[PDB]
Amino acid sequence: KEDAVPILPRCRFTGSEIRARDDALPVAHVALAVEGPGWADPDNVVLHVANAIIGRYDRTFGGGKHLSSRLAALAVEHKLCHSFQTFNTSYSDTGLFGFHFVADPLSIDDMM
Amino acid sequence: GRLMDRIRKWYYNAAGFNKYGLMRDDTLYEDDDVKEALKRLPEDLYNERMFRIKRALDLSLKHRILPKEQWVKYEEDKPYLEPYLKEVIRERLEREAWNKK
Amino acid sequence: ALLRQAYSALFRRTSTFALTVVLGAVLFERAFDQGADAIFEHLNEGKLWKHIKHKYEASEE
Amino acid sequence: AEPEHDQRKRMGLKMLLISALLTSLLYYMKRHKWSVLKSRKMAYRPPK
Ligand SMILES: CCCCCCCCO[C@@H]1O[C@H](CO)[C@@H](O)[C@H](O)[C@H]1O
Repeated sequence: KEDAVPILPRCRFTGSEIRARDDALPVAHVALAVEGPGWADPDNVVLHVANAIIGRYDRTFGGGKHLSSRLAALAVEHKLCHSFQTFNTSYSDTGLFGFHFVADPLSIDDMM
Repeated sequence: GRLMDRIRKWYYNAAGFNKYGLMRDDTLYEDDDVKEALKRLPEDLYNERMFRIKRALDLSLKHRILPKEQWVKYEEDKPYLEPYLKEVIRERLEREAWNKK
Repeated sequence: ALLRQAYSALFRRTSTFALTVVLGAVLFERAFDQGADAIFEHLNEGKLWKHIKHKYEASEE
Repeated sequence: AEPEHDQRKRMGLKMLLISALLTSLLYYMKRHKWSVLKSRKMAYRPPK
């Protein structure tokens, strides 16, 4: 028993949402993700390449409107958000592939 | 004796908004005075009112009500807005009167 | 599993979903009509011209 | 008075079946979509 590594019970993913609303906060945060494959899967390599195409942004990127990331360009052109990031958080048996962004109340919709 | 009180408490239960967890004042039609009154409410009272209402609408879309336990009791119904609303109407009537003179 | 197969083959891609509705309709019509007409005529045996037609159809004068 | 009589009734048969079918189907879809709000749960969490 002492030298056997314990296998953890699997965690069920659920398409769903949780909305914590507080209009008194200056900017809104939104994260959206689908279930990932987990460390061992080779696809994680492709997923990361994918996230690279979309990439990330934040009002201090100098590239501004010329950034190669389409989403980044749009965010700039239309003042869509203060920032956004893609991620591919892995775990043993599962993971989270998604993106998170920070925007002003009135631009959440376009950004999303 | 306690006639008016028997009637009121009766109508109160007959009305039925307490089954949604709403206070009498939560059910007021928001005309001009009521709108001003609401702007004067302290933050906490205002947020509580908001939740009670949001909750009611959700129960309403679900075609459910709260469990009998959670029903607002006649004597525990807090008239949180009546005080403000009366002052707003008092102020308004003053102006109306004064602008006539 | 048909549901999974159906999903993968038909309902996943919007293009195939439309193709399934069209082809689905063409087949549904053909079947549905034949069936309804079938039911209608059974519930009305010997009352329709289709039924009595033979009596005057090349069997008189 | 009404030569359409038989056709009219044959049409009623098809109308009912398609009506029965289409209504059930649309009831499910309406329910499927609303399920999100029907089962929705909320809570009031003030910094109290
Ligand atoms: C709610 C939607 C109801 C649509 C019902 C469509 C059925 C119409 O079906 C009709 O039946 C007649 C009799 O066989 C035929 O003569 C017509 O050509 C046919 O269009």
